[PDB]
Amino acid sequence: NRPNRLIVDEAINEDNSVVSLSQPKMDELQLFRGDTVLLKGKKRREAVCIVLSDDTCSDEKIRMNRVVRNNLRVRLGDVISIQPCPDVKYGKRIHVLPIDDTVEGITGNLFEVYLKPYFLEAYRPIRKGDIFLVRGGMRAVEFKVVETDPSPYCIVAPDTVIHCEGEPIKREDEEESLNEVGYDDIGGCRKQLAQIKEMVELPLRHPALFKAIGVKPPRGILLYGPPGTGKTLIARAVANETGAFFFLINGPEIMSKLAGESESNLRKAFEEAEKNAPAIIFIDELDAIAPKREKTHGEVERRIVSQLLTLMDGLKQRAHVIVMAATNRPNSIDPALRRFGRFDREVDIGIPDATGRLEILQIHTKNMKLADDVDLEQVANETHGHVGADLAALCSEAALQAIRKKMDLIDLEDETIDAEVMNSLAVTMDDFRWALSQSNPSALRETVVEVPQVTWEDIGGLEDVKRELQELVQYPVEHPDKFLKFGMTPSKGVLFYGPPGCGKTLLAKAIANECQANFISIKGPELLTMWFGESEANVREIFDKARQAAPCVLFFDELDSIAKARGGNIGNGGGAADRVINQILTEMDGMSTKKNVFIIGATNRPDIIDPAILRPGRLDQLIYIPLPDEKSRVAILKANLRKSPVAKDVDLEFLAKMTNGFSGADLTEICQRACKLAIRESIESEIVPEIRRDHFEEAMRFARRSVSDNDIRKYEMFAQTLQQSRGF
Amino acid sequence: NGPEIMSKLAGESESNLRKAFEEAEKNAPAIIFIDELDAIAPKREKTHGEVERRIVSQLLTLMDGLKQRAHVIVMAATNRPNSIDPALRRFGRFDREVDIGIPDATGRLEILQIHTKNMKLADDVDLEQVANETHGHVGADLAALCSEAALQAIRKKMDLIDLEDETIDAEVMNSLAVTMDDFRWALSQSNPSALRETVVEVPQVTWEDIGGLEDVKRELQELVQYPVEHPDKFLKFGMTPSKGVLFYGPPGCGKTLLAKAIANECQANFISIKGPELLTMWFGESEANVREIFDKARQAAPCVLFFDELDSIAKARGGNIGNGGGAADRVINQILTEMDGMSTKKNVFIIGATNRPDIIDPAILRPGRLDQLIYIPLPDEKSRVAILKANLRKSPVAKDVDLEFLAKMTNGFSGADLTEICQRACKLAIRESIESEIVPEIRRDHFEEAMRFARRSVSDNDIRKYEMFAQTLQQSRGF
Ligand SMILES: Nc1ncnc2c1ncn2[C@@H]1O[C@H](COP(=O)(O)OP(=O)(O)OP(O)(O)=S)[C@@H](O)[C@H]1O
Ligand SMILES: Nc1ncnc2c1ncn2[C@@H]1O[C@H](COP(=O)(O)OP(=O)(O)OP(O)(O)=S)[C@@H](O)[C@H]1O
Ligand SMILES: Nc1ncnc2c1ncn2[C@@H]1O[C@H](COP(=O)(O)OP(=O)(O)OP(O)(O)=S)[C@@H](O)[C@H]1O
Ligand SMILES: [Mg+2]
Ligand SMILES: [Mg+2]
Ligand SMILES: [Mg+2]
Repeated sequence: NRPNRLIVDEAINEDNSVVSLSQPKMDELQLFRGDTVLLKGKKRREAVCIVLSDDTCSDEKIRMNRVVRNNLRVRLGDVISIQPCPDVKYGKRIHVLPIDDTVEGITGNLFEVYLKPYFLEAYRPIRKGDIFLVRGGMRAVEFKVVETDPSPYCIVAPDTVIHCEGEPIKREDEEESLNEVGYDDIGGCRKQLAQIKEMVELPLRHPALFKAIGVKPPRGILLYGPPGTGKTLIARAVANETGAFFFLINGPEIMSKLAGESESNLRKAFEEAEKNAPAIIFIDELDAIAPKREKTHGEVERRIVSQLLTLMDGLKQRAHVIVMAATNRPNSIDPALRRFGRFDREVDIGIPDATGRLEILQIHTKNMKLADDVDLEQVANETHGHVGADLAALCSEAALQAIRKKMDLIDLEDETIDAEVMNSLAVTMDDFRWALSQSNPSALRETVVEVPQVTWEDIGGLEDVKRELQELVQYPVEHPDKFLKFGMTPSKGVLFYGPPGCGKTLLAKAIANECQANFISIKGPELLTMWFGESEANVREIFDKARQAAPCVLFFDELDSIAKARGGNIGNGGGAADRVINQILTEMDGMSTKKNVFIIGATNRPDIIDPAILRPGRLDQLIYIPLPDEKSRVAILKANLRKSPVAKDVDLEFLAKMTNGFSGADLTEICQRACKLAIRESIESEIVPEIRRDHFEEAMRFARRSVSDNDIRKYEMFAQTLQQSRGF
Repeated sequence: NGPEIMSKLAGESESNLRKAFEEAEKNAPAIIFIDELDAIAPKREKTHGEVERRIVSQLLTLMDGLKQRAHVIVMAATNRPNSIDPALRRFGRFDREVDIGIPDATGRLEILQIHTKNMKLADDVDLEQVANETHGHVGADLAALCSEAALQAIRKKMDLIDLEDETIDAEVMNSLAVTMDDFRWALSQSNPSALRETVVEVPQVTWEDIGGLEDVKRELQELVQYPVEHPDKFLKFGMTPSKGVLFYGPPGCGKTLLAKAIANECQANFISIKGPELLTMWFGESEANVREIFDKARQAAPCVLFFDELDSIAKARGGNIGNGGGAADRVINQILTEMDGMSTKKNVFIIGATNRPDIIDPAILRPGRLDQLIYIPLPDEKSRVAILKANLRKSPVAKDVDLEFLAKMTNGFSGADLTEICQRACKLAIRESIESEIVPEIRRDHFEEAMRFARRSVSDNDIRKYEMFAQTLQQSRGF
């Protein structure tokens, strides 16, 4: 019915007004690639734009830029009306004006810096009263045409003239300031944003329908994660991207008040939220006001917690009020809040990965002007423990370093500097390198949940175990139909055992990568150092974090360190299977099979592994990784020498047949030593850039075997008899 | 409401409690419900403000001043019963305690029906399957799951059908139906709250899931079913039934399955406490949780309390000798105390299982604690056929598969080993199907290939040692 209603969501083209459609859509509306289109919105106002031909987006969804959502007064998920007008329209005179909210502190002719390299070679349309934003001069200005030839009858053409005024127009309250945070201002959290949208937009955008349908809304969203991960940013963006009244409660600000006055503040907050339409209450830093009532001193604090619980419980569905809260210490929150009816939805705003932090870097540098040598992808790769706040600080420091080299070379001593020199200020990759040099990552200690970068190509040989890992991991998650047809429940666990340096860690990471599943690595020393504080909840938290990351692989590396805590099965006579390992067994037994969490254990001490690991249902797929044979050694050398300029005379299979008892680590050490000899040769010759046959000969001269023949025999013995182990 | 009372100022919450009790006494037979009792009445030893202690004392005074003539019944709800001040749980204040435990599969199916009765479900919706697939869910979790499935159904109908009307009519609401895929999606995104909680239920495994072991099945029937089904014979002959059984033998021979199956046949509640669970609850030095296990078994009578993987417990300090000190410590002494402190007339039966009879501490084996020593050996040739048949019930096995051929080709294999063989053959069949897609019957060739890599999980020396302990384990104690 009425094939002209289009559903609106956030766009993917990071530019000015360019709408994107789906495969049935350009055929249904018979519109071409570079077509001028007219968009019709609510409140009797219009927008003219350019279509973008997209097919692999969805079945029916248009993609709308935040620049032109405000031109139509339409928000996310709203319905829009469209009308193709494939007529070329050229404007003669456009009377254009800035706004005195984003142009303060900037003087001169802002057109030669903003509107010149934004108009030409674009051919974009302009309508009456359109607020379009141009980024430049390490800042962003939204801009307003106020007078021109009849609307729209305007696209960007060279015959369109420009004129400087210097008189910005005041911003009325009818339109929303684009400088405010939106969904385009968050990077690295799209799954979490998707969950937040699914929980929030329907109750708020459609309150009457939701109330009439009589179903429970999620009213207890609790955002949590490490500090500086965008929790406040996400909450304020969700507030802005919906037409919901937003009341903010600050933990410290509430607790700074006198006794009996903070309770009044909470009551007034909830009363105002109930009064003012669908609304969002955001309690930032919830742990400030609501710590655990068992661990707290003053009775005023306990009254605060009880008052918050009462207000949460007295929140009815008829109120159409959604309460979000943010805390970076979710375990310090009083448990009564995290129950049903108060805070039942929990969203983990985790540390961004490499792609996510690259997106954050782009979001923070979009206003900045970067030199051509700036590789934001490289910066994202080189930043590991950084969070969104860390990346914003890094970008700010790089910008300030660039300024420091331009405030002295160019005397910027003028009181209010113009943009004619601000564009000349550019941030080089060296500035980013310097900023990265002086930067303290906050989330270094945090566990990493990401898809690892290592592929099968980084692993030499081991084809059989690659196939077995594929069958054990990929097939249950890719073809559940076969498993349910044949009735067999997939095994949830694999134990890697064998001599050291044979690729046990690489195999787990690579099988994580091929499935494109999240990977969590918990090393034995990490467990033994978290447990020394007698914190039984952190090992539980590891399995919890793996649960929300499904499909995920939970890899316990270096189990030998765990099994060597008290020596082993005998050890001092008492069992080294204690502390964490019993809790690990309990967590393995307490996780459902239908969950896509796969557990992999690795150890190079199969003698002292406790039998309870090997029980069916915990880790019963015993995979033995042996020393590489002659062909696997060639493969390992090829994999390790991918990044090095190896000379053509190097005979890799000669090295493979000259190394017999060497592991993958030993061959990597040989390659590293030969590369280091090449580096030394280059250094000496400076006072050639190809690692040669002679370097490998010299490295092989000092090459050493890290696995004994007795060790090989014992590993082969355990390779045959480790299923027995348990029992005696 | 606990928090609502505690949110008031000092001296005003006491007034609220007094007014509540006065109104209840005034208005006929009445019920006072104190929701979240732990909010207002924590342990007076562990509390800070004197206002809170006055609140607790006022509640105690009001409970004690409640006369029979008042016809007032006070109910209270708490999810932390052990945090309640002990003075409240005594006679005259709160003497009746009801444990609203986690629902089982049938109960959670009933909850799903109660929450979906208003909803319109498609014909593919199998609420029984959803109940089976939800384990740690409680009634609130199931209500949330149903609500999320309904909202997922709406999301696929608010866009396909423009429901943009302000007040939608029912002529299209009926057209909105919740499919089994919506329930599957909701179950995919759902966090069960009671995953860590102990499960008290009748297990699903029957005798048909166990191959062979007919003699131990009969012995378990005599030990468990007869005392609870025919007490008259036992009182006629004057013998008190033994309250305990210890399962010992090589690993993977069905010790867990036997306990669960004997629980199922009696239709009795089953509680499984594994050794690692005990060793991880005890690391917090919580001596009350192991007591709580026996308590929970007491209200679940007739119940079977199964302690699985006692080898892990006995390996905490190595064993009887171990490091020289005794590995019988921590939980095991409290387990012995709890076993000795439970009345015989209670229908709680205790079963222990271990595959390390060498390091089991003798105090377990004392008459009155676990004196029925049942040895589960490796399956023999016919029991292997039975085990293979039991494991292949759910798989489409081809007719050419010779099960007794596999049984006679496997000699030292346990039930776990045969299950591993079946799983490997099934996985080869899955691989064949995957390859052929780019037939739906596990064949003789698959079993041949699986048997090619089949492995024996019990050594001949282990078999000899288990046979030695099968004959001499009653001795054990003494030296
Ligand atoms: N994911 C992100 N995407 C973009 N910018 C981000 C992101 N995370 C943080 N930032 C930036 O870093 C700033 C840090 O503020 P927030 O992360 O919102 O504070 P927070 O997340 O509540 O952490 P707290 O308050 O210290 S516990 C934000 O204002 C953004 O400028
Ligand atoms: N099959 C292999 N192919 C390529 N490189 C390998 C291989 N095996 C080992 N290496 C190298 O040796 C390093 C150690 O590999 P790991 O996966 O950690 O092996 P491991 O079995 O965990 O033994 P350790 O204790 O980690 S040295 C890798 O980072 C590689 O540089
Ligand atoms: N008699 C049997 N009949 C059928 N399946 C069996 C039998 N014995 C063992 N199995 C299989 O092996 C698995 C383990 O059985 P359990 O009852 O756990 O034996 P167990 O003596 O407790 O030894 P573990 O330590 O649990 S492997 C079961 O889940 C079945 O798949
Ligand atoms: Mg914040
Ligand atoms: Mg490693
Ligand atoms: Mg078992």
